[PDB]
Amino acid sequence: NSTATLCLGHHAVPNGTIVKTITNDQIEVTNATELVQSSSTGGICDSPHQILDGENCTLIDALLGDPQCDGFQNKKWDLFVERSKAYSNCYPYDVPDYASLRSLVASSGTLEFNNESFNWTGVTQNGTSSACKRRSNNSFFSRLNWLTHLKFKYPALNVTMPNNEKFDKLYIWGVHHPGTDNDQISLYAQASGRITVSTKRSQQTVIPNIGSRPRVRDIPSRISIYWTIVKPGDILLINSTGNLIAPRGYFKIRSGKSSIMRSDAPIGKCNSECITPNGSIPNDKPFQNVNRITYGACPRYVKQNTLKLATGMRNVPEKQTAIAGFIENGWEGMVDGWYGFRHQNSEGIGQAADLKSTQAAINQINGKLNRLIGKTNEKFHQIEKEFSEVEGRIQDLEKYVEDTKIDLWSYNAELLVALENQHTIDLTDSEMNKLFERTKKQLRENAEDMGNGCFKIYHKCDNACIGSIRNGTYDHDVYRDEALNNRFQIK
Amino acid sequence: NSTATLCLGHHAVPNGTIVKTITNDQIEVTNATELVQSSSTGGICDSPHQILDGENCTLIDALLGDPQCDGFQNKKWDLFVERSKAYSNCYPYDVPDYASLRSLVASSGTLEFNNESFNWTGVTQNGTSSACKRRSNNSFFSRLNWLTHLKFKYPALNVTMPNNEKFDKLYIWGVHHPGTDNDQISLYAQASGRITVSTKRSQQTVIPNIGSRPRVRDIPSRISIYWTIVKPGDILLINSTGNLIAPRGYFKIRSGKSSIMRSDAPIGKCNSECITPNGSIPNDKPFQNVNRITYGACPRYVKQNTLKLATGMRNVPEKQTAIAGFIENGWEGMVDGWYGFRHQNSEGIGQAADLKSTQAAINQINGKLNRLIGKTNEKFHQIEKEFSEVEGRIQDLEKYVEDTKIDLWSYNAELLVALENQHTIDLTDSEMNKLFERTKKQLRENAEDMGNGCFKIYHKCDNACIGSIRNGTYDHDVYRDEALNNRFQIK
Amino acid sequence: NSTATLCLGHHAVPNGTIVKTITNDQIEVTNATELVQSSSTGGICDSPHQILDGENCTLIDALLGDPQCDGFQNKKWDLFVERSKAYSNCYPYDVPDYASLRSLVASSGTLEFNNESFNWTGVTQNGTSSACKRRSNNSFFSRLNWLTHLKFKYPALNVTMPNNEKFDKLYIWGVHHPGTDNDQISLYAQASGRITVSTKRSQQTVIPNIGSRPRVRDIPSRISIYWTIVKPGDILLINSTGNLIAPRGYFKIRSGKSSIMRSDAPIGKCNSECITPNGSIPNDKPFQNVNRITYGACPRYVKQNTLKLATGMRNVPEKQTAIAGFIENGWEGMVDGWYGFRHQNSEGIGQAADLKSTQAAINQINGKLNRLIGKTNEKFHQIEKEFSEVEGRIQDLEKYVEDTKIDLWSYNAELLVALENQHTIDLTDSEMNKLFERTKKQLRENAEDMGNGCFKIYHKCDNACIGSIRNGTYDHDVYRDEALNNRFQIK
Ligand SMILES: *[C@@H]1O[C@H](CO)[C@@H](O[C@@H]2O[C@H](CO)[C@@H](O[C@H]3O[C@H](CO)[C@@H](O)[C@H](O)[C@@H]3O)[C@H](O)[C@H]2NC(C)=O)[C@H](O)[C@H]1NC(C)=O
Ligand SMILES: *[C@@H]1O[C@H](CO)[C@@H](O[C@@H]2O[C@H](CO)[C@@H](O[C@H]3O[C@H](CO)[C@@H](O)[C@H](O)[C@@H]3O)[C@H](O)[C@H]2NC(C)=O)[C@H](O)[C@H]1NC(C)=O
Ligand SMILES: *[C@@H]1O[C@H](CO)[C@@H](O[C@@H]2O[C@H](CO)[C@@H](O[C@H]3O[C@H](CO)[C@@H](O)[C@H](O)[C@@H]3O)[C@H](O)[C@H]2NC(C)=O)[C@H](O)[C@H]1NC(C)=O
Ligand SMILES: *[C@@H]1O[C@H](CO)[C@@H](O[C@@H]2O[C@H](CO)[C@@H](O[C@H]3O[C@H](CO)[C@@H](O)[C@H](O)[C@@H]3O)[C@H](O)[C@H]2NC(C)=O)[C@H](O)[C@H]1NC(C)=O
Ligand SMILES: *[C@@H]1O[C@H](CO)[C@@H](O[C@@H]2O[C@H](CO)[C@@H](O[C@H]3O[C@H](CO)[C@@H](O)[C@H](O)[C@@H]3O)[C@H](O)[C@H]2NC(C)=O)[C@H](O)[C@H]1NC(C)=O
Ligand SMILES: *[C@@H]1O[C@H](CO)[C@@H](O[C@@H]2O[C@H](CO)[C@@H](O[C@H]3O[C@H](CO)[C@@H](O)[C@H](O)[C@@H]3O)[C@H](O)[C@H]2NC(C)=O)[C@H](O)[C@H]1NC(C)=O
Ligand SMILES: *[C@@H]1O[C@H](CO)[C@@H](O[C@@H]2O[C@H](CO)[C@@H](O)[C@H](O)[C@H]2NC(C)=O)[C@H](O)[C@H]1NC(C)=O
Ligand SMILES: *[C@@H]1O[C@H](CO)[C@@H](O[C@@H]2O[C@H](CO)[C@@H](O)[C@H](O)[C@H]2NC(C)=O)[C@H](O)[C@H]1NC(C)=O
Ligand SMILES: *[C@@H]1O[C@H](CO)[C@@H](O[C@@H]2O[C@H](CO)[C@@H](O)[C@H](O)[C@H]2NC(C)=O)[C@H](O)[C@H]1NC(C)=O
Ligand SMILES: *[C@@H]1O[C@H](CO)[C@@H](O)[C@H](O)[C@H]1NC(C)=O
Ligand SMILES: *[C@@H]1O[C@H](CO)[C@@H](O)[C@H](O)[C@H]1NC(C)=O
Ligand SMILES: *[C@@H]1O[C@H](CO)[C@@H](O)[C@H](O)[C@H]1NC(C)=O
Ligand SMILES: *[C@@H]1O[C@H](CO)[C@@H](O)[C@H](O)[C@H]1NC(C)=O
Ligand SMILES: *[C@@H]1O[C@H](CO)[C@@H](O)[C@H](O)[C@H]1NC(C)=O
Ligand SMILES: *[C@@H]1O[C@H](CO)[C@@H](O)[C@H](O)[C@H]1NC(C)=O
Ligand SMILES: *[C@@H]1O[C@H](CO)[C@@H](O)[C@H](O)[C@H]1NC(C)=O
Ligand SMILES: *[C@@H]1O[C@H](CO)[C@@H](O)[C@H](O)[C@H]1NC(C)=O
Ligand SMILES: *[C@@H]1O[C@H](CO)[C@@H](O)[C@H](O)[C@H]1NC(C)=O
Ligand SMILES: *[C@H]1O[C@H](CO)[C@@H](O)[C@H](O)[C@H]1NC(C)=O
Ligand SMILES: *[C@H]1O[C@H](CO)[C@@H](O)[C@H](O)[C@H]1NC(C)=O
Ligand SMILES: *[C@H]1O[C@H](CO)[C@@H](O)[C@H](O)[C@H]1NC(C)=O
Repeated sequence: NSTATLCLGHHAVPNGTIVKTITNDQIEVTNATELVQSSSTGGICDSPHQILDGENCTLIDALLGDPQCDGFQNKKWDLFVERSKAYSNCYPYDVPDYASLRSLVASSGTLEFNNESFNWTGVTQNGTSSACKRRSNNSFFSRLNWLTHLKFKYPALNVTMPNNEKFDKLYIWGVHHPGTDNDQISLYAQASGRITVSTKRSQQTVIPNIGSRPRVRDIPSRISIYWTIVKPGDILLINSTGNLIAPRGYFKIRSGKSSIMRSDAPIGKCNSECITPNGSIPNDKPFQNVNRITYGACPRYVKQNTLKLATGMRNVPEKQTAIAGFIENGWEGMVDGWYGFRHQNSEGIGQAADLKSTQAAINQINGKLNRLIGKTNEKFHQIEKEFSEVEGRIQDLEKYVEDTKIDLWSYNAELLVALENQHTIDLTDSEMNKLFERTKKQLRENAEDMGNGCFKIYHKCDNACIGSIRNGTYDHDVYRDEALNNRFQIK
Repeated sequence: NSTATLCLGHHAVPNGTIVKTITNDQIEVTNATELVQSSSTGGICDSPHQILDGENCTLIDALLGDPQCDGFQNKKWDLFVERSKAYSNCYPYDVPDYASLRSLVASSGTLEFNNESFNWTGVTQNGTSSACKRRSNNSFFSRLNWLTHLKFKYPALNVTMPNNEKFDKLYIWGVHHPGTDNDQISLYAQASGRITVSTKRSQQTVIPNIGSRPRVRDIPSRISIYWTIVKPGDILLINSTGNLIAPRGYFKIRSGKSSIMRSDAPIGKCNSECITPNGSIPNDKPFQNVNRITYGACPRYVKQNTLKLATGMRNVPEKQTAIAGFIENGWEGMVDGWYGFRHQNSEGIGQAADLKSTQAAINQINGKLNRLIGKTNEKFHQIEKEFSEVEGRIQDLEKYVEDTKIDLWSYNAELLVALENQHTIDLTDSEMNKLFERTKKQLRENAEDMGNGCFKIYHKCDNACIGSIRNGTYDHDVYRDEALNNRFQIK
Repeated sequence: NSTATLCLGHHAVPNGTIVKTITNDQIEVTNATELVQSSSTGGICDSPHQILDGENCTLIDALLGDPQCDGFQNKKWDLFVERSKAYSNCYPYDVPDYASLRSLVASSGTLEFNNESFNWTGVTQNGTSSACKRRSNNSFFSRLNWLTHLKFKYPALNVTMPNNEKFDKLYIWGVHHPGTDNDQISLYAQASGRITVSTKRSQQTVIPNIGSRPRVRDIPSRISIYWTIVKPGDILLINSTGNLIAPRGYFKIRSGKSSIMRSDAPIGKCNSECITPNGSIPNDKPFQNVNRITYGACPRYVKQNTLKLATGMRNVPEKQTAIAGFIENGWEGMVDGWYGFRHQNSEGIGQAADLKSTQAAINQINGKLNRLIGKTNEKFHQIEKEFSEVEGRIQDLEKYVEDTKIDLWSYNAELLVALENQHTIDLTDSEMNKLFERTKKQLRENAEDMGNGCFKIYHKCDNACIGSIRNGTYDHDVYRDEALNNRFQIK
């Protein structure tokens, strides 16, 4: 009756979600999204990375050429997957610095092997063992050559192999440690002596040590495995009087992005960029709590099992019953916008969404989602993060480096989400305040602020008039005479 | 006279404290609290962690069973404390990879030892030395067995010990390096030869080397110490023709949270969660500058010696002498609240605190104190961070890892406190501004803003009227006629 | 005509720069500065750090005393620079743990050597080789002493050297591995046997191994290099029957801030605190993308090639043509301040800068520049970050530590600049808003807000009157009668 009411407000939802900001440990917002990936399918997807499932073979078994690993010859991988069931089924061996040879072959990503014609004049080649059956016959590691006496002579070997290629050569070789003095004479025709394998830049001398070790697959002897990398222009020289498990050639050694992972997860026909030992995981989220061991474009590992990013404003219940604006009060009935107007005039009570303010909030929230979602970075060969044996110093360092990293990332994640959520609350509160201020400024002296997010408009203000305010075309001068008379009247 | 004044304000204190924010390198606030712990009592509290004071013994001396360490037999610890006065008082020895054996025993946290009956048929057991006195008699390491010839024979040993337990066994053994060829024959009846200690998964061969070393406690000979871990289902095999310092059994090897620390701090009868080499430190603060070496629930080490967290608003002097509000002006006389009202009316000049605004600020400050104070996390065995010898590569890495970590934490601490302090200044400024806005809205057209944080109320406004404003029950309509007449009058 | 207009505004520039904030991926500001150093001069400045250019010598070659390195005797450095052209020109050698000896000498920063008189009674000293020419004559490493038989006898050596100094001694020594059994007898008069070098705290036994290696500078033999540090109160004991390459004395070993760097950059006569392999770089900026390898007071390495810090407000085009204020509108014509006033009155249209607001913004921006610019911290000897050989485990860890560090710093840099830029936008927006509010408060009921950052002043307001508003001396009471009549009139 001679006046109207115009309220500014924002939506509210019946099912809000709790997030953390800098101001509040817990504040309910209209919507949020999870930033920590905590589930895996449980399978390793065979795309888009080239997976090599080791099955019963370790990488080192496949390198040496254990008969059950013959199918692996010359294969390449992005990721070699080693299974806990894996077992050796040839001559018992050890590798001093096993972890390093495993790592360097894993990182190279290839088992490509080129045979070479070493001059083994004066000895017997191709020694075999019942401990290493191939197609039901006594055999040996495919890539190694067990040399033994010929006619009870084993003349001193002094054998050369130049690298005349433009790439490096990786040589794998070994030293046989016989169980008894009888086996030594029976195999090499003389007492044990050192083996020296050298290049222009390196030398390795190894002493065969006769003696029974506990039997493994009925064998009390051992082979110790060594490696030598030979550069272009360098030469491999092998010097021995027995006990030599000779190379048959060299492996290519490449550089690139290959690695190795211990997992029992099945390999599936599917496509996922991020692999963990638990299986492939989606990489849309910036963080994950599935496993510290990862390969590919992966979220970063954090300790938190959930971090919720606000994707809407503060959620505020509608106060119980005269229309009312945003002051301590959301509008559950506003479903076509985030901010808007309610009015009361001669023609009834109405509501309209404000598109500009709503879109400004939505655009900014989508902006931060764009920075955080689907933006993971790739990592490849790293360090080991689980250990089956006690080792002391080096392992203490590996563990401390990883613990240190995870705590720093977990801190960055916690702070980032608290800061972003505070900013979301601030920017959404700000759109509400700006809408209110813009309206106040249009109305000039024709309205008063009622203190509840509403204006009392001191003139008849029909539907078109209200629309003019909402649309930014209200001309205050048209109504000012009427309004000033109504406002400043002695009652 | 026909009008009143109502001012909004906030407290101020005579003794404020300087903090850093994002906006200001130095800003005075009413109160602050220290976040960096920089003092220790100087003693290690014997509760709640199980402390083992090594006194004159290193952990390795206590392991081997140096006579002065007999009291340590079978003890466990959370933290083994090694003293700089510690010294060896038995046969001179070295441990290749001493640091790793020390670390693995420290982390295991137990000296539990189980004797076993090795079959040493054909040799003399229990060799003793004047360099290792026990109760004034020639003796030897309690856990080791010095075998020597019997009737001038030392038959080849080939001795086995199966692990039929469900847990791992740690074996400690040694190789004696005699000073002279005479001692070799006198002890073992024959020239030196290798010792091989093996399992199904490992082998270690060690060569005794005869020769004088510089005398230590009058002994030119040495013992070199080795270790072997034997898994359930595996077997220890010892193969020797002399120079064997044999094990008498095995140590349990456990996993858990135990460690070792070098400190000369006395042990006290007190209770503290965080231990450093300088002594236990309180763990209420999130950061500390006492020592990078810590054990237990400890603040994080940072380089800063002080970081002050604001726990009150900006501290603003009261301007010198008509009442005045918060614009460039604090109220030292307001002692029962942080924010409030001063008024001038017919009945005098009065002050009242506003509880709501005051409590809102206090609650939020207490919130952040709750996140930061008494919330430290536990760490246990880590890496070494001080070194008595020059070593090169591995030590360079250990040092770089720790330096890297400390610089990253020191940065996080600096940023966190600057951000929190900025937020405290913002939230306390905001409570003042909201109080002023709420008041302005109640007053409607009955008052004007004087620009100094005060309103000129254009009607008679007695004590009850002022109280109604403060209490949120002022009805502007009652006074509007009077106020509009006073405001809009030709003077 | 009976009224005036007063607009508040801020400057704008024709050539703004894009930065990133928390709110906007891209926002144009009036000015910015680069925080990532991405160029080097290409030369290493010889000041203020003491540089030692290795030229054709590695540090280890200079240590041993290869003839071409004689000029390096006893020199010290802060930074030893090793060139890729460097080559050895003496007897072929290897150093087991080369990387550690290189590191410990590099970090010590001195080649100071003190000769000592070892008692080599019974052997020939000063062996020479055609592979190691000095001044066209057969020679040998300057710091080593090749002992050979005397009259076809080489009596067992058992030689002592006490450390009676107050500092540690570094001894470098070697073992000769002859190409053939003939050379062994010709040099040492008997078959090879072990060398033992010991102290009270350490022992090292090395076995000479006869055999041809591939010829290097026509030599099939090798020398293997070892080192021993002897403490005050300890004694060096050398025990040998041949193959000993003896020390002539000891190196001082110091602690301090020295290091070593691989670079081919020329050394220049200039002064720069920060050295990288690409050359010295300026250290004004907090970050750099030139090289992860640094020495001295250096910006921190990050992955980003640019991070722009805002040093001015948001840059907003001037809207096209009645004066207008800051609402969606900058003033390109304001060149003597950042914020100001434009007015329209009886005497024309004028502009004046507001010094206070302008200086408040400038001071705060200079504050953050002061924290970020010219504030780098020094680092010295670190870890290696590039590798010429494949090694496996230890190298994997070194690489992972550095990758981890760089990713954490790159994250901190990205967040810091986004936060600072958001704060700059906020503080500059705030100065504009405060200026507007201060003005509004002075005007009281004499003006209305037109919604475009301008006031309509409802009285005649001449140049002095406008000046009084700008200067903060406007007395609203003088004009209130006139203004209220103009505002509240029936039109
Ligand atoms: C609460 O917040 C969420 C993030 O803003 C939001 O999830 C987003 O929803 C959209 C639409 O469903 C998804 O986008 C999809 O839309 C196109 C349409 O053309 C599809 O073709 C695409 O496949 C695309 O996936 C987003 O993926 C999704 N974003 C995230 C991070 O989950 C929810 O909708 C919001 N919930 C409520 C109740 O409002
Ligand atoms: C040193 O001690 C070792 C452990 O006692 C011993 O190894 C054991 O040797 C026996 C006999 O060869 C093996 O027993 C085998 O006996 C028959 C022989 O026909 C076989 O058919 C069976 O397979 C049966 O296993 C043990 O297996 C073996 N024990 C271990 C742990 O390896 C060495 O022989 C001894 N060495 C010397 C040089 O005497
Ligand atoms: C300045 O800021 C400090 C942090 O807000 C504040 O210190 C806090 O003071 C309280 C009360 O003295 C301490 O809490 C104690 O109160 C209960 C009462 O039931 C005692 O029973 C407990 O023992 C408890 O310790 C807090 O410990 C203390 N907090 C911190 C972090 O120090 C100061 O009081 C403030 N100073 C001024 C002048 O206002
Ligand atoms: C190789 O050289 C070593 C150093 O010269 C030498 O060690 C020294 O041996 C002497 C004589 O045994 C010790 O001197 C001791 O002399 C009397 C003997 O009755 C003792 O009562 C005293 O305690 C006195 O110390 C030295 O202590 C000892 N020096 C060191 C540094 O250990 C070796 O004996 C030599 N080795 C051979 C095989 O000849
Ligand atoms: C845009 O932002 C830049 C940072 O605010 C600013 O650069 C700064 O400019 C000053 C003045 O040219 C330089 O300071 C120099 O001034 C004294 C005068 O006594 C000289 O004697 C000194 O040598 C000193 O270098 C600053 O060095 C410089 N700061 C930085 C970080 O670059 C630009 O001027 C600004 N550009 C525009 C167009 O406004
Ligand atoms: C073991 O095999 C080695 C490689 O075949 C061999 O080394 C080679 O020795 C020959 C002959 O001494 C060297 O050839 C040199 O021949 C004349 C001799 O007058 C010299 O003037 C030339 O400089 C020419 O180089 C090879 O250089 C050398 N090859 C390598 C790679 O070092 C060893 O001699 C053999 N060892 C034994 C004990 O027989
Ligand atoms: C390396 O090869 C050389 C031969 O090229 C070996 O030297 C011969 O060894 C035999 C058997 O011990 C001796 O009878 C000959 O007199 C040696 N020949 C020469 C020319 O010296 C040498 O033993 C091999 N080395 C090793 C460690 O196996
Ligand atoms: C390991 O033990 C075996 C015996 O079980 C040793 O072999 C005997 O050694 C003696 C003395 O050298 C010889 O006379 C015998 O002929 C060997 N017996 C057999 C069955 O071969 C062997 O020496 C021990 N090994 C070590 C390194 O000590
Ligand atoms: C270390 O020095 C001692 C002498 O001080 C050497 O022992 C002598 O060695 C010779 C030659 O082998 C023997 O004939 C003598 O009988 C030994 N003398 C004594 C007193 O035992 C010993 O060989 C040297 N050790 C090494 C590894 O070179
Ligand atoms: C692996 O070994 C198991 C156990 O011997 C065997 O049954 C299985 O068939 C093997 N798998 C492959 C792929 O060879
Ligand atoms: C993944 O495997 C690790 C290692 O066994 C386990 O700790 C973790 O709970 C697993 N996570 C999920 C989501 O399966
Ligand atoms: C736009 O403005 C006009 C008045 O100029 C108003 O009547 C109309 O309803 C407005 N349209 C909308 C969609 O708000
Ligand atoms: C430790 O050794 C010192 C020096 O011999 C001795 O006086 C002290 O009593 C010893 N302390 C213990 C606890 O055995
Ligand atoms: C603690 O001990 C360390 C190491 O000696 C020393 O640097 C530091 O000053 C000590 N700190 C305190 C508070 O005693
Ligand atoms: C509460 O409001 C009444 C007026 O309705 C006022 O007079 C009274 O003083 C107020 N009480 C307080 C404690 O401010
Ligand atoms: C380094 O070696 C090269 C190649 O022999 C030589 O020409 C040059 O003069 C040498 N430089 C110095 C400084 O000795
Ligand atoms: C510096 O050298 C490194 C290593 O070769 C190279 O990657 C980088 O591009 C160089 N940077 C500059 C600015 O020259
Ligand atoms: C200062 O204030 C006076 C009026 O009191 C005004 O007329 C004068 O122009 C002002 N000066 C400036 C520099 O603004
Ligand atoms: C092993 O070498 C022999 C030469 O003795 C060669 O002819 C043969 O092809 C090889 N044997 C096998 C089974 O590959
Ligand atoms: C050492 O072993 C003997 C067997 O020779 C045993 O009887 C005795 O208990 C042991 N000696 C000591 C002092 O413990
Ligand atoms: C090497 O030692 C001899 C003693 O045999 C000494 O006189 C001479 O100075 C030394 N020779 C050289 C070339 O320095």
